[PDB]
Amino acid sequence: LHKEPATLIKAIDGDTVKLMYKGQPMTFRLLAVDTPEFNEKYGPEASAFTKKMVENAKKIEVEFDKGQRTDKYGRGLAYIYADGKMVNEALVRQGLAKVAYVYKGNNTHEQLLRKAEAQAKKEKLNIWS
Ligand SMILES: Cc1cn([C@H]2C[C@H](OP(=O)(O)O)[C@@H](COP(=O)(O)O)O2)c(=O)[nH]c1=O
Ligand SMILES: [Ca+2]
Repeated sequence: LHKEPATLIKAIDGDTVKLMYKGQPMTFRLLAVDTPEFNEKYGPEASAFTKKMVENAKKIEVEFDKGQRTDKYGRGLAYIYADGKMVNEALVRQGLAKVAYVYKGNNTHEQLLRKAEAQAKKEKLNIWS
């Protein structure tokens, strides 16, 4: 996989963010995770966590996996990095997302993410509390 440049346009919620990629506005959905909706428990905390990570970053990057790059809603599917730290992984590690929606061929970082979920669950963090 390859990291590509993007700039933040706007935080949306725990697992979606609007970025400019190749010069075009796009909503990205984070691969292989699921945050609670804003209206649900830990939804507000997940939203705030992602927002802080992407707004504070000097460099946002997008990393597509080997499979589909857009979902059926037109959202980009990627792993998102803030100053070199993967947002997807950071959310899982903090118990603010679950590993989820792991489709064959967009699953490169599955086992990294599952390792983070295990440590979050061992710590009883947030969703796992
Ligand atoms: C993360 C991800 C979601 N999706 C689709 C599956 C779900 O379809 P449904 O809308 O039919 O449930 C939806 C879950 O995203 P959200 O958790 O943002 O709602 O997006 C993909 O198709 N590929 C993906 O990689
Ligand atoms: Ca969600």
